[PDB]
Amino acid sequence: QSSQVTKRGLTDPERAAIIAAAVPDHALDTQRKYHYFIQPRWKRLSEYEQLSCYAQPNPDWIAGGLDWGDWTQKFHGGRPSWGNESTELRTTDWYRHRDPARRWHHPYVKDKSEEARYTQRFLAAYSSEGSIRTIDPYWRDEILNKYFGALLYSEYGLFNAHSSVGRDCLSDTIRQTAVFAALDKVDNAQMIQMERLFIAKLVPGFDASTDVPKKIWTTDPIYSGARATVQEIWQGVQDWNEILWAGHAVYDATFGQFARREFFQRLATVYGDTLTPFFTAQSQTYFQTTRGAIDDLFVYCLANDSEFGAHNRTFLNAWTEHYLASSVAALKDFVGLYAKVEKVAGATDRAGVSEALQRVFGDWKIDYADKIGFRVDVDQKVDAVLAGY
Amino acid sequence: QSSQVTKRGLTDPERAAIIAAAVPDHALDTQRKYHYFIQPRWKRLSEYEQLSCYAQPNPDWIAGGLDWGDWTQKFHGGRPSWGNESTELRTTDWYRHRDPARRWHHPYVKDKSEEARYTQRFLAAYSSEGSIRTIDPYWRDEILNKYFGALLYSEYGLFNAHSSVGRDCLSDTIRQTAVFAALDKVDNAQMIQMERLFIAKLVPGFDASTDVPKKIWTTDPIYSGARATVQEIWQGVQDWNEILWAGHAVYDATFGQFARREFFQRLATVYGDTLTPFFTAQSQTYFQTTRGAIDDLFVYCLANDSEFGAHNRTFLNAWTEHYLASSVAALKDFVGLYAKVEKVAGATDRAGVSEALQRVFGDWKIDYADKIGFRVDVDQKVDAVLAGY
Amino acid sequence: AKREPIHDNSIRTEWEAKIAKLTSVDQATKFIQDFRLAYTSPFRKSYDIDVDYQYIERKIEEKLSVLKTEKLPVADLITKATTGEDAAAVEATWIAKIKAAKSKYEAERIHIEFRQLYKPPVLPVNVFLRTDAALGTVLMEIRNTDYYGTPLEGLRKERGVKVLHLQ
Amino acid sequence: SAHNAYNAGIMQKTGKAFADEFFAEENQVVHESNAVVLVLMKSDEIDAIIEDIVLKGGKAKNPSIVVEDKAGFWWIKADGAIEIDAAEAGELLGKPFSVYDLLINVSSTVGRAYTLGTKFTITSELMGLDRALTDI
Amino acid sequence: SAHNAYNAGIMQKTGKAFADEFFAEENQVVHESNAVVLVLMKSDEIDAIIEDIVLKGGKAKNPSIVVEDKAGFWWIKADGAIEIDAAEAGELLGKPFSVYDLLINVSSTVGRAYTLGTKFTITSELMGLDRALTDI
Amino acid sequence: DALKVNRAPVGVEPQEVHKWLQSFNWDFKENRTKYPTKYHMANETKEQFKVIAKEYARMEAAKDERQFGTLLDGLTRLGAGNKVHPRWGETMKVISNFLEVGEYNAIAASAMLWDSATAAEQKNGYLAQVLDEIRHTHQCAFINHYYSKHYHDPAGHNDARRTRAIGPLWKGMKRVFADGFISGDAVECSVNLQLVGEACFTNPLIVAVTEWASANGDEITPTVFLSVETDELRHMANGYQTVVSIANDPASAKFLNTDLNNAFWTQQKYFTPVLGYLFEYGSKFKVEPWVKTWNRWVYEDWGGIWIGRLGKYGVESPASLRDAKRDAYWAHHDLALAAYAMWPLGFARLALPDEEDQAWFEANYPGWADHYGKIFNEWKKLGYEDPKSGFIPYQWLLANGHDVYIDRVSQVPFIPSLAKGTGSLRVHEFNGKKHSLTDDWGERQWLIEPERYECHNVFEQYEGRELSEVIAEGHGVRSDGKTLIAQPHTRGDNLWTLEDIKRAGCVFPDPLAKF
Amino acid sequence: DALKVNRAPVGVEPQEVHKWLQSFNWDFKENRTKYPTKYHMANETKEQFKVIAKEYARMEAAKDERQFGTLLDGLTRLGAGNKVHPRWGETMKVISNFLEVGEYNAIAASAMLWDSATAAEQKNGYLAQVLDEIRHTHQC
Ligand SMILES: [Fe+3]
Ligand SMILES: [Fe+3]
Ligand SMILES: [Fe+3]
Repeated sequence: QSSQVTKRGLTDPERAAIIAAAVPDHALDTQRKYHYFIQPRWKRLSEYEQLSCYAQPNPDWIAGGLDWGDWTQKFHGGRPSWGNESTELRTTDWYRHRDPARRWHHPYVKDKSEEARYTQRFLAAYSSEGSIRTIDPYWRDEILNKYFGALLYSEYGLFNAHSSVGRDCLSDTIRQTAVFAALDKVDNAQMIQMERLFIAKLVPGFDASTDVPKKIWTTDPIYSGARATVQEIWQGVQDWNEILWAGHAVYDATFGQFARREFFQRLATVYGDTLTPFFTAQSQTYFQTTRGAIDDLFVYCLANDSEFGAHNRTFLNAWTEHYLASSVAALKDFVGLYAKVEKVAGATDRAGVSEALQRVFGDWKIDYADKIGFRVDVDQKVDAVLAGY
Repeated sequence: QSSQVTKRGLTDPERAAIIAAAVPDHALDTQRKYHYFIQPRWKRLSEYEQLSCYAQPNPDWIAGGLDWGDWTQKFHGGRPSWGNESTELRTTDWYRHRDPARRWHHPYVKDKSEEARYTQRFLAAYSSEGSIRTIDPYWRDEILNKYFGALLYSEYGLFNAHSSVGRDCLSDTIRQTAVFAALDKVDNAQMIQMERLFIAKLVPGFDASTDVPKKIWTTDPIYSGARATVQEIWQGVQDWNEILWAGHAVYDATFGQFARREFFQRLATVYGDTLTPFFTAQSQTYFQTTRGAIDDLFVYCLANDSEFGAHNRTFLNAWTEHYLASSVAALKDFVGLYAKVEKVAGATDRAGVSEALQRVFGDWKIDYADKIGFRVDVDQKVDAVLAGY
Repeated sequence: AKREPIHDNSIRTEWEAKIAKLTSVDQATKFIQDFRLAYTSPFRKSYDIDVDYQYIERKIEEKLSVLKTEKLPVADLITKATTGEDAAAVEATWIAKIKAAKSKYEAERIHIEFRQLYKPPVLPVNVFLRTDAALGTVLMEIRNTDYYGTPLEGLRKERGVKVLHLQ
Repeated sequence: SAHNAYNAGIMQKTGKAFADEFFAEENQVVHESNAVVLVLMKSDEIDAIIEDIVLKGGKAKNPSIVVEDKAGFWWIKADGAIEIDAAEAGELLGKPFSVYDLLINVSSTVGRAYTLGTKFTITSELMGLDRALTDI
Repeated sequence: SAHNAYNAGIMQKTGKAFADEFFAEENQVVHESNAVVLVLMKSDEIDAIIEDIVLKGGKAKNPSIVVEDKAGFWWIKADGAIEIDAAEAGELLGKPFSVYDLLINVSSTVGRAYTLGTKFTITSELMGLDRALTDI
Repeated sequence: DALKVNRAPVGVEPQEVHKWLQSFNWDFKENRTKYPTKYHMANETKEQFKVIAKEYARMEAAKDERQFGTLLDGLTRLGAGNKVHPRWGETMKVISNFLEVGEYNAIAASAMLWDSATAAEQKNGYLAQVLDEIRHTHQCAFINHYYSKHYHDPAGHNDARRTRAIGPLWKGMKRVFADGFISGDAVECSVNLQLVGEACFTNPLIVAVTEWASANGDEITPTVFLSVETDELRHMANGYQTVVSIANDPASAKFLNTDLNNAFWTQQKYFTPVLGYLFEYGSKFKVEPWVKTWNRWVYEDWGGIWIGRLGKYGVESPASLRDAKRDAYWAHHDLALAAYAMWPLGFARLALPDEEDQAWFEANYPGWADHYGKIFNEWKKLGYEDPKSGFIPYQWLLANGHDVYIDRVSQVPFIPSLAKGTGSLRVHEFNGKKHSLTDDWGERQWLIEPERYECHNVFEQYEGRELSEVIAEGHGVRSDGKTLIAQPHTRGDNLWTLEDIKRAGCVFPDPLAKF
Repeated sequence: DALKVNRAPVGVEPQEVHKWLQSFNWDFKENRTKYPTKYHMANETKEQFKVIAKEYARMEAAKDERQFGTLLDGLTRLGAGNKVHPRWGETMKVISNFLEVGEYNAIAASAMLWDSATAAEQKNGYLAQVLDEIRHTHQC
């Protein structure tokens, strides 16, 4: 070959001997803990903190930064690479957030890969089982195909709301939390379409194209409030804290949890759908992992920041007021879908829907509203939604 | 330290130079395909075949063996280490079986490890979701806890039936198929008990002990035919082909599939059980993977062996006659459970149970009975079971 | 000059004392605008506190932001600049000014001044970021048109530098 | 073929001879090339693909291919395009092997590279401009 | 301590001196030992456990421990018992670490070894006969 | 019906889902990017790699298992972490932590591009890159984490996210691989990041370096870096797809070649001298001359296969290319003078070229011995390595009129009296502040865009302070609180302390005071 | 009820399941080993390693990934397969293939012991060994 075949210093006798002569017989320092100066959140420094913390090169004029001076190159006009102008919220240290699941990149893809491969094994067995035969064909072709299919656009819209968050946010652990939350949302959208494509292989003339779901998302009154909230959260604001809080802690925690768990998953297990709960098992698992990290960022940290907690709750309560109204509106449109399904006592009758809304709103009050001082009357929100029943 | 610290020939300059001088400058043969002489089942030799085939050191007097002479040490009295006296069936080559999923040990544990870890993530999220709140408490504490719990003893009995199979069978691919099938059965038993222990953490005073399930398995008339068949398959015979065929192709394919899929999984999705289908998703996936391998061994190979197919079908049809009668009996006892649940049209009424039995028996006829020449009247077996309804 | 340490020094400590005496939104808004006009951008009036102004600027924003949440009604936080102007009116005004600019040197000055006067917490973040993006789009189209056309000797005179050395 | 060697052309000169050609006026603008460069990380699977696909069938269909050993990786340069079918690699290796598994040890592409079906292609063509990308 | 070295006792003799002791009549029956032998496969996690658990806290509680470097593995012999808590190993390593993860690189046990909770124990005691095994 | 159905085993393959991605977006009037840009990306752009989220994870996890196997099992058992030549184990402190900031900022840059694009498939390609760059941040971190545990000098491997802030070389890295990726027109950033940064310069920085690593005994870096670049190639496709998506925009005819030439000069200004410095001076065993590596990867292959082939769509050979070629030959030797002279501000231990290195330099760069080699050998005789010498070469440069300036745009140091690469000093006063610029391309950028380039330089920040106090304040010390991390030799004894630095009496001046 | 429940995140750890294994066996008169033996194994024997099927797989797959990483990635790239002294590379033909038959026959032997034992926990320890010996056949 035209070029030298390079001898390896690890195994070549000559080069290994030269290298051995140059290496000292003793260590030159005894501190072997990588970035030993990070303050640990738990009893001892974790690998997640070691590999993540301070990768963002913030200067001292962004709260928590270790570097100094201005950026080397800014936007035309002077916008800084990162800057305090990116959000209303304030903190003594932007690096204080910790994902409680401690996900750096490797555990994240390791877990999703398990779900990736197991899903295909489950589908091959489910097709061989013939279990599709017991699904109510009205639920299948009318509710599932059309209205579950349209829900992918909510997930996809929430995914896209993270694009400016991923560019604008101000530390490394926050950025990892946001990007993983975004991928899980687009995963949810792709899984809903995977289910529809799967059903198309088993039921002839089942149409898995997105044409009808897209028409329903964009023009059906049942999704009109949801589409409006999602378009606003995605393209109407750029404060990256507002997007994460509105997206996950209000809209997805109220409308999203109702649509995924109280409607499509719960009623799958009254109309004999043995397939859909396999997919909602994933979206709901992703929802609870995301919630742990959003909770740490907003509830545990920013709402209690030693200098800015009350300042921050002022904005959080304002945002919550505005986006909770949008989400109530979205749920009030959505519950019209119940007119399209068979009335089952305690599930799809008014008492059933009322209990389901008490679960979503009552959970949200404990999980989020109580912890930032937001006052909410659960019963009053339940009644506002039932107005659309 | 008291002993020499051994120098590595890979990296020590002196030893690496000596080793380099002794290695020839050319290969001494060009055949680099490990056990290149195995006849491939598919287009090219697979790694599964390379690592598995002919590890069993059979002599030429066991059909297919490559070695010669008697064993070095036999049982007192003369029973050979392996021998033709272990089964009624005969073949021109015991090494002809191939698992269609091509599982050697590594892909097997790789896949189950994905299910292991994902299960714990799903449980942590399911507990945080509060989804237990929507399960009918009668289904939960009466059917699920007691009768689903008792089904673990069927799975555990079928697991134990494989102990003598693992000792006695006559080739390496058959032995791998049998051992993996056994572990999946005891996995099913442990998963049912995992679900009960999980519910106990969420519902105070839910008793997850096995005491009641064990009493139901051993003394409740609903399981009396099932327990008798399983005790017979496990401890009443030692022909290892009879055990695999009776266990998987008759009993588990009829009673087992009805109990797991048509009763506990299907009715989970009428009484609002969002938890049990996660576990039956696993047992049913394991059932279909096991079926692919049993099908190859018995249906594709032994029933069509060029010299012994008709000979082998004689025994297979006899076994099927005997064990199908036992399984019909077992189902006739079992359908008494329907008297304990709320009557839902098309599910738990006579028409519903009749359609479910038509599915199990009609599937079994296509999957197994037609392929060995066994004549069965589906309608007649459905009516025999309904006699117990 | 003999610089003090980077992160803790007498310049930053003295300005933190001044900042701690701001007590009303009106007073802090004038303070932060005067500071930004005086000490930020290539058209600042003084480079005297060059290595410290960005940290000092952060501390002024912290004080103004807290004062805002303590003294203003919530609706004002969303829709008004702390000057009292309507946030949407500030937005429309400055986009109009930049689109009427005739050279890159007029455009560049409008954008820089908008940031000096209205950088958060003066304007609400969502309105400010949207306006600044619109202004920057215009500035780039002007500047990047025929970028290599003027020779350096020409650009030096247009910019107004005093050439102290050319090798 | 020899035009695709790592040390082709100017790279064989040393010292002043190298400098004079490097600074020649003809060489102060880029020269369009119809080549592609593919870098494969060394591993058990890749080393079999190199020997039994790239250097046999591959070089038969494209005699311009040059493969060079760069210790940790294989450096490959060819005229026009290189193509590797993951389905053929799987048969050679005896184990499941998708196009995504092939990408586990594909380390660099100087060229337009894309996946379609089981096939990985690196081409001199301006995909998306001169020739459209398609679905399966 | 020195009684637990790999080359303790007869092992230091060579040639005829070794043979005469090896064939001495006292040495034709086994001699009961209160030792345990633990073999740890070398890896990143194990090498940290060796240095910061076994050779610090471990040797402090049991001064009879001897650790020897056998190239690919660590050979460990002690009087009585050796104990390793997976929960302490996880804190040292900064990542989740159960007793089952510890077993990934535990390569041999000459002794009674068992798992209980987060703890791996290898002991001279006759578990199941002299002392009962328990659940959590 | 409820009795008959087809029961063949089927799944759904990734490319079946991917086919429907383009239809996931939907139209509303507010659906447009939030970021300033002169260009409009076409709605129908398709992507070259058909990846969905589940298959993304499956593919990346399989890369990880093999990599972490090799590192944590095999190479640890072999003791590989301390079988590296000291010069190279020191060089990897810089290479891996500096690359880390590029990996990190590329997360934000790709997210900004995801915002810019209108086509769902194009968003998806940027989205995959967002995830890869998180992977690569953690991979670079893991190299230094692994070296902290296993190599004989963990200082500097173990704390560079803070000790990099002391020295001047870090500033230049922030311009090409941090600010340059995220601050500007989304398309300018795309050419900086993907078309030049990744498609051109990571081939030498990430791929070709592994041969230098192996030559010097380091099998840790190839294990990781060769896996990093498996993702990188999908990012080269992203940059190309950017160009495709704006090819029918009349704005591209107006603007693209200006953005491309600015980005090409930005990237090359730092990497051409810095990589050649780190490869040739930071190694014992050399693979080939840096200028040959640059020729193969930058000029011939990247220039011919990417830029040359795009000529038919209006892309020109960059006007700054001729100046870049002069840098490829000499500028890394120029930078070596500055790097060795300012060694106490770094976080790695250096070694002057030995007698056989010098023979190699002169053979491959005739004239090196009479210019650079004469200086290095004089410094050696003056006591460069000896902590009792009181000698630090930065003051020797000052005493001989060889002042060092920092380019206000690129942050690259420049020694006009000694430099053989491209450039010349321009010193301007504007509105009461003095600025040093060093080449025609950067001077234009500053003259047209002065509010983009206000970055404080080390002389402005450290003016009048004594060296040892700056190092102490920056934590540039080992765990005893007094021995410097940085050293002017790679031996195990006679390490310099703060007091040996203080004895030299080095105080930072204002280099522009004389003008 | 249908509104209140404890929502703390919980799972079920392997040793919690293993605790119930002993009660999986049940008594019937034909429940005895099929194989000739002079001895009777006690019904109450417990096992030293508390392994269940899911955690068995998780543990073994993690061993495999690191091993196959070292072999297929790192040592292949180093060319290690031909850096062995010829005497030893020849000896390994015998050592590994002869050991293979022991690994293989141990599958059948442990299954016979699983049959002999009466205690479910003791059956479980032999069962884990049955699976390991398949692993080791494939490893040799
Ligand atoms: Fe990267
Ligand atoms: Fe990249
Ligand atoms: Fe074994």
